[PDB]
Amino acid sequence: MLSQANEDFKKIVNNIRLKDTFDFKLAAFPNQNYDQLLPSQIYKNYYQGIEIQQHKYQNELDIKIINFLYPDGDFGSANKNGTLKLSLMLTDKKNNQVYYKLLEVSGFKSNPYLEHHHHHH
Repeated sequence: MLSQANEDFKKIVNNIRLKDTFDFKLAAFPNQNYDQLLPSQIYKNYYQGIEIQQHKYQNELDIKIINFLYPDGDFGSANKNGTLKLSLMLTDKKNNQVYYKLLEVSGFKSNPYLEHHHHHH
């Protein structure tokens, strides 16, 4: 019930989600849906531009997407787990500083038992 504690501030940052906290949009994909767009395809837009639709107390933390990363793994596996790390830089509205936070998200693609594809022998 009403809590502006140090843990809550950081909790807001670690509880940022591409549906709960911000609905994003890619410059080349104006009608994009993160529940179908492939990881490598979304990544192609980080220089072209990304739009942020806010939902949380953004007067406290600024949401800016830097780029899209994997869980320290191969792009091949990326198709089986279908998860990306959203690299966001939270700029202080009250200190003008900047904090970095990776967000482990899913929904793009998922081949759990459908990955046995070989390029060659």
